[PDB]
Amino acid sequence: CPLMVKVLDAVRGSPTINVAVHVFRKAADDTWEPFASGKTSESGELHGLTTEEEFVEGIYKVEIDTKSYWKALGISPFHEHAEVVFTANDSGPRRYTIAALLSPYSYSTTAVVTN
Amino acid sequence: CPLMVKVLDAVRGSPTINVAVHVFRKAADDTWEPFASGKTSESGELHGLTTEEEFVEGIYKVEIDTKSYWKALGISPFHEHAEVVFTANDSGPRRYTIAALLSPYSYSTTAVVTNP
Amino acid sequence: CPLMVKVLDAVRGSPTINVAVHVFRKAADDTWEPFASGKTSESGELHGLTTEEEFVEGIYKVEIDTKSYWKALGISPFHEHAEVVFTANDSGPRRYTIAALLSPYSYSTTAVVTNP
Amino acid sequence: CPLMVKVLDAVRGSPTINVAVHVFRKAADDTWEPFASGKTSESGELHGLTTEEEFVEGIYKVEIDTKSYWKALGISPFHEHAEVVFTANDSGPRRYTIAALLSPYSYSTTAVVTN
Repeated sequence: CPLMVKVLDAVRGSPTINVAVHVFRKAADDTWEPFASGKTSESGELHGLTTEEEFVEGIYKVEIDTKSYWKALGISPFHEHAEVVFTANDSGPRRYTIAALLSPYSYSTTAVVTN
Repeated sequence: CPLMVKVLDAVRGSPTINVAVHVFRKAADDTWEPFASGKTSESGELHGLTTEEEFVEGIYKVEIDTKSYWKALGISPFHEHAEVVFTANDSGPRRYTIAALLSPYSYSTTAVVTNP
Repeated sequence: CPLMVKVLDAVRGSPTINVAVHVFRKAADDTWEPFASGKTSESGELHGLTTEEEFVEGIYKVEIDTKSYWKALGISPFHEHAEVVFTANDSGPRRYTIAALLSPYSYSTTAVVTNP
Repeated sequence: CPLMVKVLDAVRGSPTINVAVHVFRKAADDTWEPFASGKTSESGELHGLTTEEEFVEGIYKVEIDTKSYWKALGISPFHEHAEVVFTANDSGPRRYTIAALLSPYSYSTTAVVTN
């Protein structure tokens, strides 16, 4: 499992359940080609997006549908979505965890990168 | 002054000087069209991007060039940039401050919105 | 003005008005002795806590009353307060801004330090 | 396991290894009585601090020795430590995870509270 996403709710103090996540890779013509997708579990985590064989060097984008989450809770949000863009595997393969912390008018995202 | 951007360095505890910022608006055909650009000053702030007349209701994108900032200091960071996307002025005119706080493997962003 | 405090609400995207702030210094016998206090203004800022003369080298503590802010809006938050502890002026006089960003189950804090 | 602590490094993109953590409970005379302590693992996590029987209602403090961590890495820090103070179990027992994200001049702390 070379890529995993984990999401938390700063208002309720809970994992974010059933939020949509889309992944893209950048093409030779500089457009974004769809690659993988899913929804977060009851623990706020999304596993099984790609394999070591498929996840080659390149530029990748992760898009989290934050607006649909806050609408479902009846709270008014600021952003359309939350986005992370990064270069992968420049020094060999690694395992990547993308962590996001969510509030209606503010978010943070951190990468935890291992061996 | 209806749109302002402010950037800080969380390693040194200081404002971030000469950082590039580009702004786009969503067109009727779903394309991103160039709206404004500039660089941060000594206080880490960028003023005078637009006017109340020009800044109509729509979806806007603010892209901050965080990779060039880190590379100039000898560091290879995680992110390519920091990007913020939002609907503006849908309940009438407002003033917007977009703030960003930077680390090599993390960033946070916050919006302060006031009624002029 | 060598010490300033600024507070924001991350649910509403707005400055936080009338929030209580207390400051203490560590005494030679290891006790905390009261140094200054005040409340935030309409812009969420608190100015004029001390002077360059009075603000000597030492360990300082800033306590922000976040529980009362949330309770006044009908909310029962996680934290009792937000507290920041730091050594000041150990390489000569500097200006300090202490910023805090508030959610019911989370807070972040940042220091901006400049050479006057 | 009613209480666990997890810590991350925003400069290196890694868990924080071997950082000291102390826990206190507030006494009738308003002083802080020492309760439990330990160090974070290779995954940045600290388990086994207390039990359901011992962890009764009250006000608790968690202190993380952030200054010693940054000194060991040769980077100059702002804060003496990072502190979280909270009331526990007011509506019955819960499981509490205290998560902290660390930079030299800035930190955040979030609570994840379950059933």
